[PDB]
Amino acid sequence: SMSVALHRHSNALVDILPPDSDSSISVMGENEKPDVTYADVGGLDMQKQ
Amino acid sequence: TRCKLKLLRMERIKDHLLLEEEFVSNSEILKPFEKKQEEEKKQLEEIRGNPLSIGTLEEIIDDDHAIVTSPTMPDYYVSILSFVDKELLEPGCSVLLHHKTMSIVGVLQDDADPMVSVMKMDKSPTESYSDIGGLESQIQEIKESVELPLTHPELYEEMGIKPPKGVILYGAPGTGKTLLAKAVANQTSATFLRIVGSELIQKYLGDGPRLCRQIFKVAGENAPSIVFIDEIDAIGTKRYDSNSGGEREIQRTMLELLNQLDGFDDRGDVKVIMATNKIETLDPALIRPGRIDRKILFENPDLSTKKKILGIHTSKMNLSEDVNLETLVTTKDDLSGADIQAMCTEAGLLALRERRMQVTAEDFKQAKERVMKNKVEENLEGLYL
Amino acid sequence: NDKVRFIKDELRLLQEPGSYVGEVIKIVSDKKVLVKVQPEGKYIVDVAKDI
Amino acid sequence: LQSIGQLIGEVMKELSEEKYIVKASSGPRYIVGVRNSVDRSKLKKGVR
Ligand SMILES: Nc1ncnc2c1ncn2[C@@H]1O[C@H](COP(=O)(O)OP(=O)(O)OP(=O)(O)O)[C@@H](O)[C@H]1O
Ligand SMILES: [Mg+2]
Repeated sequence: SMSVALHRHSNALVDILPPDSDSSISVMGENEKPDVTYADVGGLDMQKQ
Repeated sequence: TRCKLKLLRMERIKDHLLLEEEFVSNSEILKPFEKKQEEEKKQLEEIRGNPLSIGTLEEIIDDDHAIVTSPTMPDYYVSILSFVDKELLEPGCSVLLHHKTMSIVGVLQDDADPMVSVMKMDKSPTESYSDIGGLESQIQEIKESVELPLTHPELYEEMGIKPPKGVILYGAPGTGKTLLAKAVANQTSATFLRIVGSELIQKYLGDGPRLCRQIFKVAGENAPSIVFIDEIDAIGTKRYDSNSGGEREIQRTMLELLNQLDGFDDRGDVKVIMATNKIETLDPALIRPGRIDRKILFENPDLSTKKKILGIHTSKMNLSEDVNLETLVTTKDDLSGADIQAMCTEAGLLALRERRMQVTAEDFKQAKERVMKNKVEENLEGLYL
Repeated sequence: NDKVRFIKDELRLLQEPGSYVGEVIKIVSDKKVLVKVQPEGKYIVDVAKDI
Repeated sequence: LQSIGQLIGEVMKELSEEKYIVKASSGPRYIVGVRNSVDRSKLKKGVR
């Protein structure tokens, strides 16, 4: 059981979708961190390890 | 041997005879279809078609029309048609509507629903009196109210007061009120409807009340009757969510029931049994004290009572020859028949564990230990010492 | 010939209309059955030629 | 009268450059196409 495509006017299974589809968006921004790196850190070097 | 032979004689001739007579008759019917029959069946098909949508008849308007409510969200103003008339119909009955163009084309359901199936039972109850044995005094409040006016309503007329009307089984869990309701209704000799009030709760609108209404209609046909609405506590006053609700329909259902208590004519012939955990598990809005009559208060079995209950259980239990009933009663203090039922079963489990056929007295102590376990009280000697 | 024929026969099934899905609650006396169509309401409907 | 209304959804998820999962206001989720006229640089997830 997973999401799948059906035709609009034939109402049948013509095509398949990944299950990834029709589920929560994954990072609503772009995925990665802005220019902030291990250089910018400044912590907490050990615990970051 | 001969007692077999005689029954054998009767039962073979009646069954066998009947089979041959049915077998021939299916042919004898179908060969002639000339004249009246062919005409009748043909018209009925034409007026109808395929598929036929279930409907419900809300009311009749006196001009050969009716107001109907479909399972689809719309409701509709339809014509009354076919062999089924408004004289042959009655409101609240499920009716066949033709799909394309809504008109009553017939009926085949005749007010048959999946709620109607569960409520129905016109047979005698399973338990007879003192299966249900004992809470004798409790039976000696339910019988007074429930058995007696059905049997002779005369008594009350000579007494000079209104008959009793309903009973409220309330108080302790585990006293078997859900079983007790059965016991009495056998003794009287009457029809026994049983419905669980949880199935009168619906997330569909106007459906809640339709289901309550079906009960009293049925009850009146098969009168005298005792109707058991099991768990009126389960309509209760509860709420599913308060941010998308669910707590509207609860009220409308509760209300439809308070009205037909008295309002289904002043009769003790339309008895009700309302089982409830306590009264404060119900909607607090209530009908007056005499309309429901006596409220029946279940409380814990005393020392004598739980000998009776215990005794019933252990007769059924096999291979307990090393158990003596009294000694079980000595160690234990007052408790429900519910927990006696569990102790006896936990004692089979222990003896099955060990792989030994016998069930000891010693065994039973281990079972007492398990049941009592988390009832411990040390503030008993907190006050006393 | 086998291959071209099949690709066209599956297309023919798509073009012809949908189906639904019920469960038989009871049998009624015109040789129809009371079905509850699971995602919608009830429909009383005629048997097949295989049923 | 000859221009006609239009339907609103929101891009629920990007399926492809030329295929989008939109969730219609009317009701059902759809896979739609991309017109020549709308550029895919404008399209992205979560935009109306
Ligand atoms: N009078 C009796 N004689 C024999 N067994 C009994 C008797 N009363 C109760 N019992 C036993 O105890 C069980 C529990 O009773 P029952 O299921 O009727 O409870 P209840 O009081 O309606 O509780 P709730 O508040 O959960 O509705 C019965 O199934 C039966 O095995
Ligand atoms: Mg109960």
